[PDB]
Parts: sequence; structure tokens; C-alpha cells
Amino acid sequence: GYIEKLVQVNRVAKTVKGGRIFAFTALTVVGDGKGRVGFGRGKAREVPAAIQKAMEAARRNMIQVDLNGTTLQYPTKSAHGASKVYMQPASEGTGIIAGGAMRAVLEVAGVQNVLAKCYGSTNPVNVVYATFKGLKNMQAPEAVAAKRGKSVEE
Amino acid sequence: ATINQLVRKPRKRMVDKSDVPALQNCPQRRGVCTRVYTTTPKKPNSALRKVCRVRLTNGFEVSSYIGGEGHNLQEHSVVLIRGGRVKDLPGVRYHTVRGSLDTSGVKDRKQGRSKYGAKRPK
Amino acid sequence: SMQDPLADMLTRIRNAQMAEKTVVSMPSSKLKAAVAKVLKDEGYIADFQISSEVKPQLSIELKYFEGKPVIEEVKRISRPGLRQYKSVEQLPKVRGGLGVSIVSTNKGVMTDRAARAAGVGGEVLCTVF
Amino acid sequence: TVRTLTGRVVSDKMDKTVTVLIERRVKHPIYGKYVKRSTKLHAHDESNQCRIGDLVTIRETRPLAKTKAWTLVDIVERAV
Amino acid sequence: ARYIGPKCKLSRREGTDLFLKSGARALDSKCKAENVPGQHGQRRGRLSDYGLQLREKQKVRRIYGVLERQFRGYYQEASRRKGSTGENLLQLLECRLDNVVYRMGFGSTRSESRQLVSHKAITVNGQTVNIPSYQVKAGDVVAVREKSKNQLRIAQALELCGQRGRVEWVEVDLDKKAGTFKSAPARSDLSADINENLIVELYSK
RNA sequence: AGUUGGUGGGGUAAAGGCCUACCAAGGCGACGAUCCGUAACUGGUCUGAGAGGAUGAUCAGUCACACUGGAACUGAGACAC
RNA sequence: AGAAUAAGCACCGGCUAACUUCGUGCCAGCAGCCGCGGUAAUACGAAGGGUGCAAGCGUUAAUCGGAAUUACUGGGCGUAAAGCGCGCGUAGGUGGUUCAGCAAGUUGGAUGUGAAAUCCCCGGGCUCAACCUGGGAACUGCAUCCAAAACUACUGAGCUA
RNA sequence: ACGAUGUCGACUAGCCGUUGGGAUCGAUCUUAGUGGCGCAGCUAACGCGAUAAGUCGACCGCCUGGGGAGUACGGC
Ligand SMILES: [Mg+2]
Ligand SMILES: [Mg+2]
Ligand SMILES: [Mg+2]
Ligand SMILES: [Mg+2]
Ligand SMILES: [Mg+2]
Ligand SMILES: [Mg+2]
Ligand SMILES: [Mg+2]
Ligand SMILES: [Mg+2]
Ligand SMILES: [Mg+2]
Ligand SMILES: [Mg+2]
Ligand SMILES: [Mg+2]
Ligand SMILES: [Mg+2]
Ligand SMILES: [Mg+2]
Ligand SMILES: [Mg+2]
Ligand SMILES: [Mg+2]
Ligand SMILES: [Mg+2]
Ligand SMILES: [Mg+2]
Ligand SMILES: [Mg+2]
Ligand SMILES: [Mg+2]
Ligand SMILES: [Mg+2]
Ligand SMILES: [Mg+2]
Ligand SMILES: [Mg+2]
Ligand SMILES: [Mg+2]
Ligand SMILES: [Mg+2]
Ligand SMILES: [Mg+2]
Ligand SMILES: [Mg+2]
Ligand SMILES: [Mg+2]
Ligand SMILES: [Mg+2]
Ligand SMILES: [Mg+2]
Ligand SMILES: [Mg+2]
Ligand SMILES: [Mg+2]
Ligand SMILES: [Mg+2]
Ligand SMILES: [Mg+2]
Ligand SMILES: [Mg+2]
Ligand SMILES: [Mg+2]
Ligand SMILES: [Mg+2]
Ligand SMILES: [Mg+2]
Ligand SMILES: [Mg+2]
Ligand SMILES: [Mg+2]
Ligand SMILES: [Mg+2]
Ligand SMILES: [Mg+2]
Ligand SMILES: [Mg+2]
Ligand SMILES: [Mg+2]
Ligand SMILES: [Mg+2]
Ligand SMILES: [Mg+2]
Repeated sequence: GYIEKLVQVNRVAKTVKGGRIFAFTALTVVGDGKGRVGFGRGKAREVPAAIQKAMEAARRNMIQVDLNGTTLQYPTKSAHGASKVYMQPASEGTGIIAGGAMRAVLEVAGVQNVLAKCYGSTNPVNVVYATFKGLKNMQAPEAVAAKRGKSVEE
Repeated sequence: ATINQLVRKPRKRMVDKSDVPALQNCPQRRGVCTRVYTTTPKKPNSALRKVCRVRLTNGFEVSSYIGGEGHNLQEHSVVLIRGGRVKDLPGVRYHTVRGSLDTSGVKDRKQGRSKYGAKRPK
Repeated sequence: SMQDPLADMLTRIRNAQMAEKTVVSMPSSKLKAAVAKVLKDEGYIADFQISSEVKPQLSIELKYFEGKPVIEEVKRISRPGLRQYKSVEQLPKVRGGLGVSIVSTNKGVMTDRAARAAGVGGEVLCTVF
Repeated sequence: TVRTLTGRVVSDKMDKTVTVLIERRVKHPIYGKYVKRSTKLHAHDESNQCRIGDLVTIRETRPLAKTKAWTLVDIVERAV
Repeated sequence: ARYIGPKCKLSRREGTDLFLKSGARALDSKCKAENVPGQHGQRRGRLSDYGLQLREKQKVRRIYGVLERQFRGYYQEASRRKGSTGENLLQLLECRLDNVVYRMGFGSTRSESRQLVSHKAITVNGQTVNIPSYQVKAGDVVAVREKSKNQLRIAQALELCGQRGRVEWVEVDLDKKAGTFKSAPARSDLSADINENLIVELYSK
């Protein structure tokens, strides 16, 4: 899929005899709005090259998630490092109540009513990691029915 | 903390102290100037800031800032002071309200001339 | 010092299921037997048996389906330090109904579904998903 | 029937009067753990027949002294 | 109060049609609606997410000519109700009396429809109404007073509406200048370019 | 130290150390007595997704006061705006 | 009868929607925080031009939120703040397994109460709204009965991990 | 006063030494200590890893930005 959103651009620097050497880091996400999504990060000397590298990285390792019509299955909590993330399904009129990186990931991933929140450190990379961990591990019904029939489990 | 530890002594909130001890819960107060002068700011910035020592009806003697390019305050002037911290100056915690009792506002002010008590050009 | 042996049951199951074992054995108890019967009837374990000879041993065999375990998150709710009790309309719902909550009521140990249908509350032992 | 309380006799030095301790378990409003509280009552024992440590029951009447408005009805069990 | 002054400057800023004139000739050949007002018109001007929400909210507000306090009142009352408050806002904002006068063909622009309503010329059910906020009930019969029934302004508005598409959720008897409002329009009956959930996200911060 | 309880008596519209003469040494307290500072209380109000946090303008229920400190009279009712 | 009688306030470096020029020259000054001003200042003061509100607009004082920053819901303690120098033990907290009983916690129901207004739901009346008002829900609590017995408590009898 | 790591109990791949001691046929098994590596898992990272800082339960002590200061006053 092709729906590009740019999450972060940052300027980093290393030291050599003589002075500084500056580089740029770009964090982006790529998806189609129908379930598939992935994220990528890229380093370069200038911003456009970093963004292009990040986009190419995101097109690789793009994953598929199971969603119940623009909304999640169940409330869930996930984490990465010192970042924590909580999401739960919402009704149709609700927008995307989420901040910064979470909003980008969820807009690209195809959900539309998510009512999400995050705790701890809000480093965009770690938050996107936590959101992918949360979305990747959702189960959807008739899959938790890996034991027996449907509607007897529910 | 274990539940028993919280039952024996529960978590407590430490109430925050005000940064304007004078003018107790009052939006602004009336006072009289005792000494108007100039002072120098901290290292990065550099200027000659104009401030006034004020004795308030509470009995507190404090120091207030005089904003705007010009002022007509003198010793024994009666002023109205409001809150507001001046970062550049140590100890100045209040501001003088322009054009309120004896400060007369600023002149030749055309942009945002309500913070400095200037009448409309008309 | 064995303050709470049902938590020991749940932790044994969790650890052995995390180590890709196929049999878990522990000292037996009637409450443990009831919880294991609920787990089997719900389909989270394959089978369980109870031994004999004065010091009975409870044995459980586990399910995996895919290369992952079946029980991916089980937790103890009413520990002997809090003792949670709930009414019918307040019985917690696990994963929006895709999991189960084990409840002890005057009509036995059941799930949140069965208690909600029977209109009876009780003590929330553990949650499973 | 008549509303009745039960407790243990912790003092009988007063003449024709005993002190009864009554337990109760109250849930914490916020932390939800049941904590153990106690109440002390002065009870009118007309026959002076109650020793310390007994388990007795009492009922409410009109005051017979200041801070004394309960009278015992029977001795449930006697401390050995 | 009301917004007054240049009624095309808003269209130039927003970047879309934003019907605010008679629509006789065109919009592009009146105001060159391709540069934002002011000295700086050719700047690319990438704007952050907050800018996007603000533009969408300002766009709908300027379409319907509603001030901020009233708009937030509508939003809160729509959030009170059930069923996708995001489109409840549009449903309610589409039932205003001046807007209904607009969509029956009695006024070429919302401003003159509001002029007609505020000047005691429309009877909702035989009773005069002179306020541009009366939420029209479903099944009402909007009419024009006899004294003003023979103005040229209404006639001109009528043939101007003659080529505007047809809303089809109201029906007008043109000979006697009578109108009837059957029901509030469905979401699909409106223009499918405005995304209302963006506004709901804006006020939820 | 009328301090906790008991007995005879007094007193109140009414139970009662409420008062009194004797009798016993009791009574309360780390589940915070006593003391210090502050403060009318509630239905409620403002915030918050909620759990909570802050608060007691208007309106309604109760309490207390009437220049300051005391006391009683009349009356069904006051220790009297 | 006659468009005649009736728009202002704040802001424009980032957070935060909205930019160019002229005058100053670490001065005059600005500032909620990062900070700005020493010769091309979108940060000072003025202009044009915009941006947000609107009979209001800003500043000040105070409360909660954001703050998961007192963390019950919902945090931590090797090195960032944080394990008593180490035992023994009082009050307190917690308690292996089986049988039976009880009915305090627990669960379900009924009755009394939880003033009226207020908040909430469905209506009605003011040209609409604010406002007024009918009925219900709610007041998550307490007390008194009835029923159940899985878990905790209590009583009795056991067993050895 | 240090393992800068509270006490008690239960589970979770292995390999190589060593101290006190049992069983089976030098080897194997087993038990209470004491060390070096290391899979899962955990951690901001360093690193921990059956002598957990992993997975759990019972109770206790303590923390809430840096200075002023573990100081002043009062008590013992
Ligand atoms: Mg942080
Ligand atoms: Mg301030
Ligand atoms: Mg007597
Ligand atoms: Mg009395
Ligand atoms: Mg108004
Ligand atoms: Mg005496
Ligand atoms: Mg007497
Ligand atoms: Mg007072
Ligand atoms: Mg909150
Ligand atoms: Mg109070
Ligand atoms: Mg008053
Ligand atoms: Mg009152
Ligand atoms: Mg006076
Ligand atoms: Mg007096
Ligand atoms: Mg009399
Ligand atoms: Mg009186
Ligand atoms: Mg901007
Ligand atoms: Mg300024
Ligand atoms: Mg210049
Ligand atoms: Mg300027
Ligand atoms: Mg403030
Ligand atoms: Mg705050
Ligand atoms: Mg909080
Ligand atoms: Mg906690
Ligand atoms: Mg912390
Ligand atoms: Mg130690
Ligand atoms: Mg000691
Ligand atoms: Mg010991
Ligand atoms: Mg000990
Ligand atoms: Mg003990
Ligand atoms: Mg015990
Ligand atoms: Mg039993
Ligand atoms: Mg009940
Ligand atoms: Mg009520
Ligand atoms: Mg029974
Ligand atoms: Mg040493
Ligand atoms: Mg130490
Ligand atoms: Mg440890
Ligand atoms: Mg251990
Ligand atoms: Mg190692
Ligand atoms: Mg750690
Ligand atoms: Mg400090
Ligand atoms: Mg010292
Ligand atoms: Mg020392
Ligand atoms: Mg000392």
C-alpha cells in the first residue's frame, strides 16, 4: 500500500578532529488504510535522502493486522523499553483520540475510532515500537477459537 | 507500597506555595512608592531596568517593575501593582499597572496599547 | 510459606507453558480441581487427572495449537491480601469477552458468562486469555 | 425480635456495671481492605454475675447513668 | 454579531468554492482564487495537523455563517445525543431556518436568506419567525408572507436556484412560493468532500 | 476527684452526677485521649474518562449569634432580632 | 420615513493559526518557557498585510486537568532519590489438607429510608435559545427480613507434604 | 557496617570447577554450601541469569528535583 506519513525529523551530530559532522534522521510510516502498515527510519546527510531511505525501509517489513471495521477488537496494553501504550475500541462518531506518533500509526493502519493514550517516556520511535507490538498481537475472533467453535467461546 | 502500608498512613499531597505572597488572593493591590531607581540584570541580558520599591496596604515592602519606555513615577506616588515575575531581575515579583492610579500610561503607543494604558488615537 | 496455593498452581502452569513443557504436576486440592475442570471445559488445557494414595498429585497436559502456547496470559486477581468480590453486573469482562474470568459463586466455580446468565455474583479468582 | 449485640467483658470493677468490647470489620473507603475496629460499651449487670473474659449479649434501653444505656440479657459462654 | 466585508476572501483562503455569492458568472473569474490574501500568496505554506483541523472547522463555520460560541453550543448538544455526533453536528446545522430558506430557493446567498428571515418575511407554520436559528422540525411548511411574496428578489433567487442541482429532501411549490421540509438530509445527501471527524478531533483537545 | 459506678433524697414536661450526703476507686487513651492552630455543617458546586481532587457565592434543611459580659420574668413556646 | 443610528481587542520565531519593510544599535526595550537586541532584528517600537475572538477582547488572582509528578484504579528502591548494620520478638497482617456444621463477610430478592431543587432521560410552554415545568431514572448508603453455600471467618473431628 | 541487592516459600534449558556427606554399578545419581560461563525471560543501558535483577505469593522498611541540610530549634 501507499499512504505515507512522516512522524519525526531530527538532527544528530558526531565529533571529529576539526569539529562536528551533522546528519539527519527521519522516522516515517507506510500503509494502505486496509490493515497493512510498517515503519521505517533512515539516516542521511540531508533531509530528503533520509526521508526516501525511511520510506524504502517502511515498504519493507510491512505487516498485516486484523481489525473489526476501522476499530480494534479488545482493549489492550503494550510496551517497549520505558514506553507504555493503552488502546480500546470506540464507537463510530469518535475520531482518533491519540497523540503524536500513535495518531500517525493508527491513521495509516486503517483504524478510525481508537481512543488511545500513552504513559512513560514519549520518544516517538519507542512509542511506534509499542504501538506495533500492540497491533501485531491482536487476535480477532474465530482465531481465539483455535480450541472450539464460535459463539460457544463467546 | 503494600495495601497495609497505605491503610496505616495514606498517600499525601503537599500543597504548593504561592509565588506572590503579598497581595493575598487579591488580583492587585494599592501601595505607595518609596524609592524609584534603576538596576542591572543578570549576565546574559544587559540593560538598565527601571523598578520601584513599594509599601503596600498589607504592610509588606516589596519591589515592582515599571514597564514601558517612559514613566512619570516619583517618590510618594500611589500605584497599583499586579502579579507577574520578572526573570531578568532577582527579587522583582510584581508589575506596576500603567494608567491606573498615578502612572498615566505610555504615550506614542499604537500597537497593543491596552497593556500600557494608552487611549485610542481617535 | 504456601500462603496462597492457587497462585502457585497458576504460576506453575504459566512457567511450564512458557518452557514448552507438556505435563505439569503439583499437589492437589479441591479448589484446584474445580479450577482445572473449568479450564478444561473452556478448552484452554487438554486434560487433567488426579492421583491417589493419601498425598494425591494433580496432573495437567497442555495445548499449543501453533508454535505458541495457548494460555498467553493468566493472572491472579483475588489474592489473600485483597479478596475481591463482585456483583453480577460488575463481573470483569476479559478482552471484551474473548477471554474468561473464573468466579466462585454459591452455585460453584464457573466463568463470567455462566454467572452472568445465572444472575449470581461471587469472588473473582483469576483471569485467563 | 429485639436488636442485640454481642461482645466480650473486659472490665467488671464497677459495681453492677461491666465494660463490653465489640468487634467490627469496616471496609476502607478507597483501599478496599477490611480493617478491624472496636467499640467499648458500659452495660448494666444487675446481679453482678459477669466475670472478665466472658462472651455475653446486650440490648439498648433508656439511660441508667451518664454514658450507660445498655443492659445485658444473657451470658452466651463463660470464660474458664 | 455577523461577519461582514469581503465575502470572497474566505473562499480564496480556504481553497475551495465556498458558495458565498450569487454564483451567476463564476468564482474563479471574480477573485483569482489561487493565492491566499495578502502580500504572500505564492508561498507553499505547509501547515501542521493543528492547522488542518483549524482550516476544516473555519471552513464549515464560514459555509454556514455561525459564530464560535453558537458553533460550540451546537457541537456540545450534538455530542449529547446518540449516533455519531460528528454527523449529528451536520444534521443539526443543516436544519437552521436561514439554511432551509436557502435550500428552498428563496435566497441566492445565505446572507440574503438571513436578511429575509430577520426582516419578518417567513412563516414557519403560519406564525412569523424573525431569527436565523430556529431549528426547523421535520414536516414543517415554510412560506413567505403575502406582503413580501411579490418581490423581485425572491423571483431572482428562484431562477438562480433553478440551476443549482436539486436537494430533493425539500419540495417547493413555486407558483405560491410555498415550501415543505420533509426530513433532515442524510449524510450522503451532502457534499462528500468535508470530513466531519476532523472537527470532532479538534474540539477533543 | 461530681471525676467512673452504687444507694437514700431533691429537681425537670421527661431518662440522666442534672444536684446533693454517704459507699467503692474507678473512667478515657497509639483504633490517638489531652493540648495547639484553623473552621458553621449538609443537599450541593467546579473540575476529571473514571476513580479521585478542591470547595461550601445564589437556592433549600439544620445550627449559632443580635454593642460586650451575666441573669431571670411573662408565656403553649424565649433565657427573647 | 430613511442604509439611514450602531466594531473593537489581542496576536503573527517555536510550542501556536497568522510576514514583509522602516527606525534603533546589548541602548531603548520584550518575555509563560527556550530565549531576542552588540549594523540588513519575521522576537524591540511603528507601519502595511494578515490570524483568532467579537459587544466584547486581553492581563492579573485562585481551583482541578494535563501530572502515571503520592501511582486504590495506576510508580518505584544493584549503578539515577530510595533495603534499617544484624538478629529475636509484642500488637497487627497473612494461613497446608480432608469431613461435617453454622451463617459473620459474600451473593440474589423484598420492605423502610436516602427532603425539595440540582445533574441525567423522554415530553410540554414562552416567536428560538437561555429560562420555566410534568413524569421516570438516579442518590453507588444504612437498617429489617427471606433464600443459597463455592470461597474467607467461627465450631467439631481428623491427616502428614 | 557493600552483594551499594529485607526476610520466607514455590516453579523455570544447560556446561565446567570446588567444600562437608550419603547411595548405584573409577564413573553415575543425589543433598546443603561456594565459584566461572550461558538459552529463555528481564533491564535505559551496563548487566542479572536455580546464590535472578525471570515467573508468583505473605509481611515489613523506605523514595518523591538540586542546594540550604541530615543542618537549626525542641525532645530523648
Ligand atoms: Mg518522563
Ligand atoms: Mg505569572
Ligand atoms: Mg440510680
Ligand atoms: Mg447527659
Ligand atoms: Mg453573544
Ligand atoms: Mg461529691
Ligand atoms: Mg444519685
Ligand atoms: Mg470563624
Ligand atoms: Mg486523570
Ligand atoms: Mg468544610
Ligand atoms: Mg451572604
Ligand atoms: Mg441556608
Ligand atoms: Mg456592630
Ligand atoms: Mg448576651
Ligand atoms: Mg412560666
Ligand atoms: Mg436564642
Ligand atoms: Mg506557524
Ligand atoms: Mg512584546
Ligand atoms: Mg533592520
Ligand atoms: Mg515587533
Ligand atoms: Mg493560572
Ligand atoms: Mg496545576
Ligand atoms: Mg493524579
Ligand atoms: Mg500499585
Ligand atoms: Mg518514578
Ligand atoms: Mg543489607
Ligand atoms: Mg532492632
Ligand atoms: Mg524465625
Ligand atoms: Mg522474627
Ligand atoms: Mg501472632
Ligand atoms: Mg488468624
Ligand atoms: Mg467446607
Ligand atoms: Mg444483600
Ligand atoms: Mg432527592
Ligand atoms: Mg444453611
Ligand atoms: Mg565490612
Ligand atoms: Mg545502606
Ligand atoms: Mg530479591
Ligand atoms: Mg527462593
Ligand atoms: Mg554470567
Ligand atoms: Mg531495575
Ligand atoms: Mg528539597
Ligand atoms: Mg545533628
Ligand atoms: Mg554523621
Ligand atoms: Mg539536638
